[PDB]
Amino acid sequence: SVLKNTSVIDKIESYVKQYKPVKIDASKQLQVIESFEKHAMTNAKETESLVSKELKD
Amino acid sequence: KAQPTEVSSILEERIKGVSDEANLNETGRVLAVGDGIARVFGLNNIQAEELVEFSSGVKGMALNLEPGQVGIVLFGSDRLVKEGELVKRTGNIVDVPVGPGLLGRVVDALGNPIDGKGPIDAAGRSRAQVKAPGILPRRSVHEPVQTGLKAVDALVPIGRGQRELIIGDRQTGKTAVALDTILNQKRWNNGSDESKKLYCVYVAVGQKRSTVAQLVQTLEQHDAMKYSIIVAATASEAAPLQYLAPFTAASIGEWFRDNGKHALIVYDDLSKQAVAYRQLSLLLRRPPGREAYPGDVFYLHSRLLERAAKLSEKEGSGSLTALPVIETQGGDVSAYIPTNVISITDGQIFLEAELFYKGIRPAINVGLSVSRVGSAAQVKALKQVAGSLKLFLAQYREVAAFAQFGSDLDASTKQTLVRGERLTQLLKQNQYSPLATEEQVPLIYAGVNGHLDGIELSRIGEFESSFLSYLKSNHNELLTEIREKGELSKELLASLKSATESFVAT
Amino acid sequence: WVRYEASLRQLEQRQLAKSVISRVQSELGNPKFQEKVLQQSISEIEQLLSK
Ligand SMILES: Nc1ncnc2c1ncn2[C@@H]1O[C@H](COP(=O)(O)OP(=O)(O)OP(=O)(O)O)[C@@H](O)[C@H]1O
Ligand SMILES: [Mg+2]
Repeated sequence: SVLKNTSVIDKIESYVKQYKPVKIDASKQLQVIESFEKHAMTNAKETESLVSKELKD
Repeated sequence: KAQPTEVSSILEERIKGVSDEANLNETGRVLAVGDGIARVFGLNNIQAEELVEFSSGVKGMALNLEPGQVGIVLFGSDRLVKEGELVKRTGNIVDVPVGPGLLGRVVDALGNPIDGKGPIDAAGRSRAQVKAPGILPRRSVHEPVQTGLKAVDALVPIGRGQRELIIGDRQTGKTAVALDTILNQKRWNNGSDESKKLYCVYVAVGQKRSTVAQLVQTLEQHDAMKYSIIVAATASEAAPLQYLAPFTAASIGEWFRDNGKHALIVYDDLSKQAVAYRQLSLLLRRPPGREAYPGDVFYLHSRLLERAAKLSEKEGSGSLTALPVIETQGGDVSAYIPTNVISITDGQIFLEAELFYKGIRPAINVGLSVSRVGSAAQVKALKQVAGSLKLFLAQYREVAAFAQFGSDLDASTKQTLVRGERLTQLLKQNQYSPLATEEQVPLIYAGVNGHLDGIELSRIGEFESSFLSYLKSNHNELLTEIREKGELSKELLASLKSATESFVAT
Repeated sequence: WVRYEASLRQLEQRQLAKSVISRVQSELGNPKFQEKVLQQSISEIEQLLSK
């Protein structure tokens, strides 16, 4: 309303509203992210099993 | 835009109505006009210091009321005035409009909107020469003004109603501290608690219009113009306007002060006020005093500055803090106006070019920079709870007191040397970056328990920034607790010490 | 699109300034200067008669 010669704001306001759903998130990592973890379980438990055995040994 | 056309039509009709309701006979006749001066025969019952209108349309103030003809200064140029011109009398002493619509606007000495954003909504109209509050209707300064400058906060405290002078040389950073304080007040100016609001009012006497344009662009960029008012008296304006502007701004601030609010006035470059008064007095053939200045420049400055005060609870417990600026020629503080202003203010903030070129960006000469108020008008978190923030003044005096003449004797001297130089490198800050008390406290507290172990001098700055990060992340509880309560409790001291040593080990 | 409107405000007043030049040039070429003295005469009568 500060502009008495508006003529574009409704177009611009609609332009914001038509692109109001800009873009979704990208949660694509659901197979490789845990593959880093599957190596993480493998090596950590390999280490933990060894150190637990060796500390008593 | 037809609306301004009928607005102007009704303007012209009330113009006629006002003009043809005078039937004056004491309207004087101009005898002679000088360089912005006009002696006039007439105005038998003119009051002193009273405004006038010339038939051309230039305003004038009644300084000299000698018998017969009257000494009139000119608010503007003597361009349009001649001899034998009828001089209209206002009927009232020179006045300036006051009100809350001033915020966000730029006006001139008289108070006319000069920014070009329309008229001014004024809640009242106060005098330019009002009496300072008496001995009783006032209260001592206790609430501290948070500058955002660590060297100006933890070392030279200022508060509501005091008078701190930024004494220094040209382009040393005199306006920088003032604008930094104005930006820093935004933290509480955006809230609802009116007892903590600090509206800013700023004078520009003599500075060129380009400088004030850059300045106002600055305040609007950081979104501080909404609570600031700028009065401008460029060197292009006549000497009377420059001489009058600071008084009008003082009345503007006194509006807030008497209405129970809190405000801050920056008397920027009050010396050109003195030179404009010199031009006034000399052009009026008033006998000069020392080095061609008018005698009553001390009274001029006293009456202007002492209007700033901290009111007591009976009248509303309002406040008005003066922040004058004086520039000295070659560091000569023995000069007349510098001596008067150092004797008139409630302390000073010395800035010199030598420390500025030494790297110290604030360039605060802690040796001379002193405040007449210490513990009073200081946040308690930067006080006895921190312990040494009661006595860093002595520490920075002694570290300067053993630089080479007090050469290092034993390990204590080496420790004090390292401590002092690390601190001086720590107090450095950059312009346009105000800081807050809750993160002042950790940095200087680290300056007592582990500062010599800082990671070499050139990398103590990111040390302080990373300390601030390590306390804003994972340690926000400390910052909060010290920012609402304003002091450091015993368990709070223990937690702060633990955090400081934890990042020291880091 | 706001300061363009603001500049539209400022420029519009500027041609109104030269419009006054067209207005004032119309003011100087009239017999009203003869008629205008009667306006003072009736006005000054209304002025002092109030007192
Ligand atoms: N903390 C700072 N960091 C960087 N530059 C600074 C700092 N403080 C001041 N300066 C610089 O110092 C110069 C002078 O500062 P400022 O604008 O405050 O002028 P001043 O001392 O008020 O002088 P003048 O009377 O000429 O207006 C400017 O170039 C400014 O950018
Ligand atoms: Mg400056």
